Amino acid sequence: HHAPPTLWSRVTKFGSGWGFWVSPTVFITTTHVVPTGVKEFFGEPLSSIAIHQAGEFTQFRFSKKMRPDLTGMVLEEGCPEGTVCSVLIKRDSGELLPLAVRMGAIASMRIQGRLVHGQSGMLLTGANAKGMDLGTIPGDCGAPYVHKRGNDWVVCGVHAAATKSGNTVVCAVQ
Ligand SMILES: *[C@@H](O)[C@H](C[C@@H]1CCNC1=O)NC(=O)[C@H](CC1CCCCC1)NS(=O)(=O)CCCCCCCC
Repeated sequence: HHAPPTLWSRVTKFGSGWGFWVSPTVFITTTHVVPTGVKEFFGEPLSSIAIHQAGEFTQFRFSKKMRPDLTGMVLEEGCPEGTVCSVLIKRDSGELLPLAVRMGAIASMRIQGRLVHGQSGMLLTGANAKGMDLGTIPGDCGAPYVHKRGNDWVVCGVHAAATKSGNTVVCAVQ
């Protein structure tokens, strides 16, 4: 494999997209994917969830141990610029599509009206990454950006946007 099955099992369907289990109690995702006007998430009422949203990055910390099968991993404050990361794309249809990305700079961006604390990067999957097979598409938001700090995997962002060209992607960062 590229990424272990345990890392993929952290990628969970959520709203119009996906999120990522950092630990048994920390779930991260992309803000525009998150349900609104709900009294609960994953069965838990809001009073049992520390909810924090800042410019397309959303963190939940549950009081209940939600995924105790998991150990905690590091959430970095952004990806290391210039390094190659992996976007762990799951699809509706069951495919696992880990897309390699070389990460650009962390910058602030207004995007379709919303203020994004984001980080661009360039896919390494083809000359263009237009379309379904080599790039990110609607429904993919929330997928984690990961890389290995030595012998351990870390996560540094959640997927938020891509150009129509397809080569440039943006993740939301802390
Ligand atoms: C996930 O919801 C979706 C994923 C995109 C769609 C097309 N290919 C993808 O990977 N994201 C969007 O549709 C995104 C949503 C906005 C909502 C407000 C906050 C920012 C994201 N819109 S978009 O189509 O990706 C807009 C183009 C992005 C340009 C990026 C410029 C980089 C410098």
